Amino acid sequence: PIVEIHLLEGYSDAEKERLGRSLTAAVQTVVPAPPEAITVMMHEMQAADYMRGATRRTPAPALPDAAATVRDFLDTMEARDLDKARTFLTDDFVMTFPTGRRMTDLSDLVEWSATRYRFVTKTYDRFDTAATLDGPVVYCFGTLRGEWPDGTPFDNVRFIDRFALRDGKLAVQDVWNDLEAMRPRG
Amino acid sequence: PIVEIHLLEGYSDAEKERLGRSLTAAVQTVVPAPPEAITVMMHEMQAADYMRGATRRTPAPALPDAAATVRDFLDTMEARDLDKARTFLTDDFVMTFPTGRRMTDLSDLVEWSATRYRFVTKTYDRFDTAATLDGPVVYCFGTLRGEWPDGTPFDNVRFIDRFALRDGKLAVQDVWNDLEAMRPRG
Amino acid sequence: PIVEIHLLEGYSDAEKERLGRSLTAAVQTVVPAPPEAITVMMHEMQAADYMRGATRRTPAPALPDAAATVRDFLDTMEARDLDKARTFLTDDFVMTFPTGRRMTDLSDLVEWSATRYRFVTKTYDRFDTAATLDGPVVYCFGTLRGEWPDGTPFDNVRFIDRFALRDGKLAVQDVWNDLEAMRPRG
Amino acid sequence: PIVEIHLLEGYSDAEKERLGRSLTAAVQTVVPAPPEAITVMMHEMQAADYMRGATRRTPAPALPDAAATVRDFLDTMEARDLDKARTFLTDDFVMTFPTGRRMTDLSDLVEWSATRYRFVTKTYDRFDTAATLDGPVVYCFGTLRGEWPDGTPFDNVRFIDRFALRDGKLAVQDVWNDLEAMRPRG
Amino acid sequence: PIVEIHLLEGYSDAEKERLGRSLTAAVQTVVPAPPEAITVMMHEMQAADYMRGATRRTPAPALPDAAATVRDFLDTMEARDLDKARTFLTDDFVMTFPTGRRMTDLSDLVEWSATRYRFVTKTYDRFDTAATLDGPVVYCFGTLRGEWPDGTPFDNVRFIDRFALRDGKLAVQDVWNDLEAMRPRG
Amino acid sequence: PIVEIHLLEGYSDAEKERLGRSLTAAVQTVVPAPPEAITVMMHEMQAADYMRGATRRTPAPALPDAAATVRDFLDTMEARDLDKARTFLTDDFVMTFPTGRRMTDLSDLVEWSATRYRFVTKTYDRFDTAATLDGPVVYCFGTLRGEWPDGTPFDNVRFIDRFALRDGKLAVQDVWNDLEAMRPRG
Repeated sequence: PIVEIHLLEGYSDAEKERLGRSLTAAVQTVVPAPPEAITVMMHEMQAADYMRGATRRTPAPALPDAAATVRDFLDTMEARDLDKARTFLTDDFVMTFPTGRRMTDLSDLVEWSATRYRFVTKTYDRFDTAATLDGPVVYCFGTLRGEWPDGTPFDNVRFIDRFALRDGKLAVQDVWNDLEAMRPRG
Repeated sequence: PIVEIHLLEGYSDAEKERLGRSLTAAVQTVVPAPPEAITVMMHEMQAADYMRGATRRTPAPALPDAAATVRDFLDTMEARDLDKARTFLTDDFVMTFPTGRRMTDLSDLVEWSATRYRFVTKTYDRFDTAATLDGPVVYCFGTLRGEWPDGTPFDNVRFIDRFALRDGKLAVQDVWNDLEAMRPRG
Repeated sequence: PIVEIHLLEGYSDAEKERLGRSLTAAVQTVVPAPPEAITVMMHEMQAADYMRGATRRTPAPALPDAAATVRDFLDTMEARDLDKARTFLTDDFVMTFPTGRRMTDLSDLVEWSATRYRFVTKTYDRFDTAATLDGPVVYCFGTLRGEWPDGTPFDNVRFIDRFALRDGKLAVQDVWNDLEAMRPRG
Repeated sequence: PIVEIHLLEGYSDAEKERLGRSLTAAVQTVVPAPPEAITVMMHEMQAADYMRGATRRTPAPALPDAAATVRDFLDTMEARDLDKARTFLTDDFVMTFPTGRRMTDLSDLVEWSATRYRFVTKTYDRFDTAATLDGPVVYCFGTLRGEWPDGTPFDNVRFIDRFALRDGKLAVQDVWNDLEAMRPRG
Repeated sequence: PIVEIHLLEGYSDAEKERLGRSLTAAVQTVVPAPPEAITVMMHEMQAADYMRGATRRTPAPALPDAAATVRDFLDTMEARDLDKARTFLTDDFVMTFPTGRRMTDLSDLVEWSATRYRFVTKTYDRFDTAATLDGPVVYCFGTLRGEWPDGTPFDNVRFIDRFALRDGKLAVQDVWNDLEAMRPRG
Repeated sequence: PIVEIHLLEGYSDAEKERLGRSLTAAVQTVVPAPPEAITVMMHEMQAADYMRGATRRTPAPALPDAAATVRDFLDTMEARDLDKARTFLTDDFVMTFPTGRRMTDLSDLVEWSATRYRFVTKTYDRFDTAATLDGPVVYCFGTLRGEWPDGTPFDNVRFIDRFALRDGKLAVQDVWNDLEAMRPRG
């Protein structure tokens, strides 16, 4: 198939590359063509050349790459810089962790997790973005290395995180992992 | 923005609705417009009206809704009908469950899980589809109700599954959940 | 220039001819091309092939030719069939006649005009439609034949009417003419 | 609906705004959509990118806003600057005034109207442009203030003018008003 | 590259295949892409959906495949059916043969060639069509088998013909060949 | 008809003029419209605005005008500059001349033709280009002036050449002419 999209000028070459990959993948959820067979053409318009409601329109500035926002937030959390982490978040951000623990304060999380392990470090196997009609949703998964509270090291403990965004800011985090499954029981 | 897509005749009204929603969401990963502002127009062509390589082309039949394939497979598994379940799968299907247990045989899974709970039943909170350039990827999550092996009932145990597909068939399953986190320890 | 327009199926061949003439004339208010040089192409879409807001849309049924509505109302008024005339009108229809007389009741008009002439009959020289962003506006003009109240005949008395419409119904009438200019003064 | 128009480069942002409003209104004479629902996209082409008859074409320079030409001519006439007024006119310009008086010379008009009032000054309620296939046609109307020949002042006397243009110049004027209707009769 | 063409309904699937191959080859005279990379999409319009000069237009019926017309004429000439051959021709058809002999009458040709060989039979190596802006031009070439006037057989004598057409009928024929080069000289 | 073509930026105004004439003529092999009725519009895209296979693509640099390449080679051959002539040619270039003589070496040709005439000079009546799906093919024809080996002059001897190209270089030459037909026989 061939996809054309009409948009106002002002998007970067990198924003366009994202949009083009995104449209190409959307086609592949219905049409089992290889990416190589799918064309995306973008038609950029000056403000004077576009009109809706008999008025000119001003383009909404692009959203940031949601997957990179998510990675940057989780990197900031591993560096323990909470002041910076809170800048990625909506005022009503909610996280849910294993056991169903629901928290709204990043410091509540740190208290809670101290009892569960000394530290943990994420290795990422993959980021997937799920385009929805309420904006993008980010899934990332891979493995954890760390130490149980007695200093015993572990590695390779599967994890997965899900983030919902709102106007580029993180609004909901959900977390699932294999920690309780691999924890030693004496 | 306005999206046009050119495709050969032969897709159903329902396949088109999927493709149109999918393209609309793709736009929203970069352009923070509301769905209401985004138009998708589909231009359908008879075979005589399309030519690539100076030849007519024959359309690849649509892929099934991946999320519905996934739901149907997991429903079949809850009914214990393995013969039917295997028809959803590629010959090299691989599942990975908590602890990192890797299995290729649906009967291996049933043996293994019998030791972990009497039964479990999924309530779905959400299906998300992640369009990628290797085809769609399905994420679903919600909660489990069941009984521990001693007959003790539990409900509301968070879970998440991830499926990768290949030409409409399920090729990779990954599973993460809160069972070991909620299991009673005596 | 070349004009394309994308619309949902359901318009008649005659509604399309109106729309095509209308778009062709719009171009000529800025570009001094002859009609012969201007192309209009209409792209008709089945409901399954169009999507805004990730939903299908249902086309608003065409407006009637405003100039013909206006002619039909004025013909009905010349036949004195007020019951039928009132069906062309909005509930708040207002007419303004020479001297600035403002009336909302068709019977008020008949009372008033009886003192001004025995009868009058319109010959139309032209109908012009003014496309605006509040819908079409109709101008028609030509001459009147009739009799002054003493039975003296006149012909060829210039007149002009202006109508504003609202959802196909007549909402405002304004009238200007040469009657008082040609009336005999003894 | 969605309207695309293909045109050669060289039109101003203001000429485009006129053309876009004009096309938007044309749609509304048939399709009862609100302006807000109607999109106009203009595709501008360099000369090297357009070909008709296997040759490049040179764009006809835009027509001036006909309504503004008309206003400027009538303002010049109120200032009594006939030398400048004649520059707006075709060589065969014809005016028709109440009683059907037909004149081709602006000085003939001034002679004639001196007997009818001392002076008159237009207040404009509205300009409407009627796109036709012989070019734009301008209608304007509102009220007159002035003095009858005995110095008696009047205000609020309804008037309407109609202009036909030809290649940007005024070619036909028609006038209708309430003066004879409001003139005092002693 | 991607080529779209807009045309009125009424062309056959075979006329479209010709037009699509023809447009694909035109691209390849400038852009060194393989045919496989070049897409042609044809947009067919009902009469009600197309307008030029504010009127509907009626499509000119397709031209026949010029190469097949040429082959059919030359086959008819080999069968000696002149009555049928003349139906392929314009009233002013002109042929030019080796030595520059110019003839307008098919019977003149037969007289002339009788002195040159007993008979000759064409084997075609290729037909090429040259799209020009005065319509298509056909070139065909291959070899001749026959007998010199003394009954001596020859084969494999190179030839080439060129035809210019006019509204589907043959208007000019030019011929060049190796006969005089291979004729035996005693 | 109306033709649009979508291409990457980087073609000259002259390459576009060729492509536009070429597409216009292609239409005329099926649709008997005059060139004046046929529109070609070229849509040029920046690399950031085009994507196939979810990657940006780099345009293949234009082919040179094949007819001009052919003329330049034949002009170089008339000047006897073989070193320069060989630069127009593929490594496997093959020429076939009257009698079917097949040669791969430009010096072989010069030896052979010395026995046939003192010299010859081409006057061109026409170049035609035949767009095919293996690239352009060039036909040129007109007349020869020269001298037979005894110094006797001739003029006006019809000739025709055909060239097949490959990636802009000449790959096959075929030649047919009236020399043996006009040679004097004593």
